[PDB]
Amino acid sequence: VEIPSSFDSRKKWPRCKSIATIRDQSRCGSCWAFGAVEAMSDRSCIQSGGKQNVELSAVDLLSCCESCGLGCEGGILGPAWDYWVKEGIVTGSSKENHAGCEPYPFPKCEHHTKGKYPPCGSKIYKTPRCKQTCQKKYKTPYTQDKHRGKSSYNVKNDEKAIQKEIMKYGPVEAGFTVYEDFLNYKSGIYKHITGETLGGHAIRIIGWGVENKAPYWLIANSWNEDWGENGYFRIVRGRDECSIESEVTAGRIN
Ligand SMILES: *[C@H](CS(=O)(=O)NOCc1ccccc1)[C@H](CCc1ccccc1)NC(=O)[C@H](Cc1ccccc1)NC(=O)N1CCN(C)CC1
Repeated sequence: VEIPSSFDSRKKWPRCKSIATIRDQSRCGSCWAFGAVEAMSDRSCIQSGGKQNVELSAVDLLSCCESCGLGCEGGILGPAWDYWVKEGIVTGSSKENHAGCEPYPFPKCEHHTKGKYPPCGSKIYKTPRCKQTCQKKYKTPYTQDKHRGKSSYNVKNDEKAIQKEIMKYGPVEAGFTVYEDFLNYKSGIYKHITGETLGGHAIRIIGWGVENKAPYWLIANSWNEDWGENGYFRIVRGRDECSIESEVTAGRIN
């Protein structure tokens, strides 16, 4: 199939509201779990033809996966997708929406940026306990509410492979290196110019494009809609910028 110069998963599958959803990790290094459950929500809607249109629970994955790392202190992308395949993940919304089996326990906050929510600040919440019980008003049994993948995999470190993967099966999760200057992103096509290495971040790549011939990936962040470009950012595409093409992970429901 031919690779178009631009592609946006929202435009290909507008019936799948999750693709346009911007989540908030709050004061927790749960990015690894957010990029996973977000892409899994998108893919479940895409690949099921809408029979599974759910918002999967970040807290179920964050709190219960034992092979996924350190919870709010950082996690591992491959095992997150394997957990979805082997154990499954229940439904759950933001704290503010208080919907689904296991809604997120932590409130929206601003991630080194201006807006109406309280600043996230420096403190990191303790990883929630693995409870495996739905909220009181949610009447579907926890075990019955589990949504499972069929397979998971790493995507090849190759721009065209990543493009084809997205177009065919939907958004992917990806890891990239956070340098200091990323925390001051407001708009544009990000690349590392200044600042030392801080750590890594895990996000959802939903498409790609070009601006004045400069290629980029279109990424949904998990720092709420006030951050960046309405919750999204763009980053240089095709030069493994901040290792953005090096840790791409996804999976399928069928
Ligand atoms: C999610 C990133 S974030 O919380 O939104 N913060 O943005 C990056 C940042 C900024 C300042 C300092 C450090 C990082 C989390 C943050 C985890 C964390 C780091 C430092 C202090 C508290 C919490 N990042 C991860 O979960 C990353 C994901 C990733 C994997 C591979 C390649 C790129 C990204 N993974 C980790 O941080 N892990 C991996 C597993 N080990 C066992 C723990 C650390």
